[PDB]
Amino acid sequence: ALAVACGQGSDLMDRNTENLARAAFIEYGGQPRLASVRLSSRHDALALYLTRLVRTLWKAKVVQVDISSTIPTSKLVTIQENVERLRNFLEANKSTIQGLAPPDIANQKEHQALHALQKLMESISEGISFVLMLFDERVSDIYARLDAVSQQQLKDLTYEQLFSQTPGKELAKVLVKAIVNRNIASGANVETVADALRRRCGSFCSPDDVVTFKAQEQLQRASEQAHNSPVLRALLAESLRLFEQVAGSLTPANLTTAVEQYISLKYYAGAIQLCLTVAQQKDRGN
Amino acid sequence: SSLDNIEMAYARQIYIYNEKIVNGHLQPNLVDLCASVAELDDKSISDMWTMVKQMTDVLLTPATDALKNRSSVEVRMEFVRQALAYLEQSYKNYTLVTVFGNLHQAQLGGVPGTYQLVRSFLNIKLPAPLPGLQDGEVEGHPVWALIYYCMRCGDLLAASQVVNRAQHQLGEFKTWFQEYMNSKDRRLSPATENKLRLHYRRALRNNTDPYKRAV
Repeated sequence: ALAVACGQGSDLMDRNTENLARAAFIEYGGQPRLASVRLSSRHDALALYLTRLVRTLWKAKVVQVDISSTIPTSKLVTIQENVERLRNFLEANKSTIQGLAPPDIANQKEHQALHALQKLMESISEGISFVLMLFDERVSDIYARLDAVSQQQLKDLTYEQLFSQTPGKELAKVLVKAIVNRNIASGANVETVADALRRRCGSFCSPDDVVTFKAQEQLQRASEQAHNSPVLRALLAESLRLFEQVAGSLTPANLTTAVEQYISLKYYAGAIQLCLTVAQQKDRGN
Repeated sequence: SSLDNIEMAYARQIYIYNEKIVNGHLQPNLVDLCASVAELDDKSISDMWTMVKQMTDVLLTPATDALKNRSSVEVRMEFVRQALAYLEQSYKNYTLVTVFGNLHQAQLGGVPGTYQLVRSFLNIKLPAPLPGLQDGEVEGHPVWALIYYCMRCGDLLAASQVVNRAQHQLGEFKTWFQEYMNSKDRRLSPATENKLRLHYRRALRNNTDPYKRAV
């Protein structure tokens, strides 16, 4: 019923059938009970459907090392669409489906269980979007300019780990921090790759990182335009504005790369002002 | 001495220009004699003389009255072209320093073609796609943005290349544009000029693609 309600079988009246399927999912889904709890058949059905949508992904490695993707991109798209249509179905019926809205111990764990599944769904969609973003770039190029531990972590990274384990999230945060670096070398567009990472895979990307990426953009593009005289004083001055904003949140690894570049461009006095500013914003109370 | 560094350098240049006329020599280019000092100052002044030279570098009628040259429609027309050529080239330098941090930096790697420069200019000034654009894209950028900033830089050829790769999408605009690039003085024939204006005025007076409106 859940599947039909989400449009499955419709690749073959159809609104009424899907509305009937919705009615069957609500009316006959059961309820949670004390036996440790026994969750409703409605919950197990949602878990069963979701699992079967990602069964080809879960235990599979993300990549195959000339690195490529284990799962074809076209398959990742359809899986994501199916997960999203399931999410859309739960949102449009948050008020009528038991357990979605907040509610005694039985209905409590029913709400917690259903909530956890929905958080996994959005994490699945974010994870898939991240993999698609990754292979839109030149991963082999990114994979080359990488440390061994992170190459090994990426070698045996599964979709399960990407979706549900901190190391996948931490590694994802490293890869995004690396792809933008490379994107700046190609230099097609920084602010487009920004809004790409900002929204779709939000909750895994950080807005303090994109402003940093915007700063490293002008820095590298100030090294690109380095031969020009009057164009840099606008690039380096605007890079400095971007750095000082995220001063209370710059990593020592980035702050160094910034100062290293400033010295190449004889921007001595400016680089000193950034480090002084980063200091005060890490310890405002002095 | 009551003369500042800049003023003094100009005086020396005006002494030369006088020494030349006092000894009957060739009348040298005064505008060049003044820009020689400008380079010793910030580019605020150099870019001025660049405009002065290009605005005065018009074919004149030697030994003709001043008022006559400036009233003649002949000369008044070339002024507009010399200015447009300055605004286009001036903007083209803005597009370089926007992509590369320094003019020198752009030169060492080589000034790219006006088309690839403009494309590498759209990447920055519009990173995300505006939802109101029309007529699709061309190699990853809206077709009308490319046409505008190419015309703005003054490379009509680069703009026409963009049109050639979107023949199906742009409709009848191809035969109209190809006439604009051919006809001199940046003007179309009254008949064809009438055909496009009425079309734009008909249902495109307010279009969601500003670049389309501009072109």
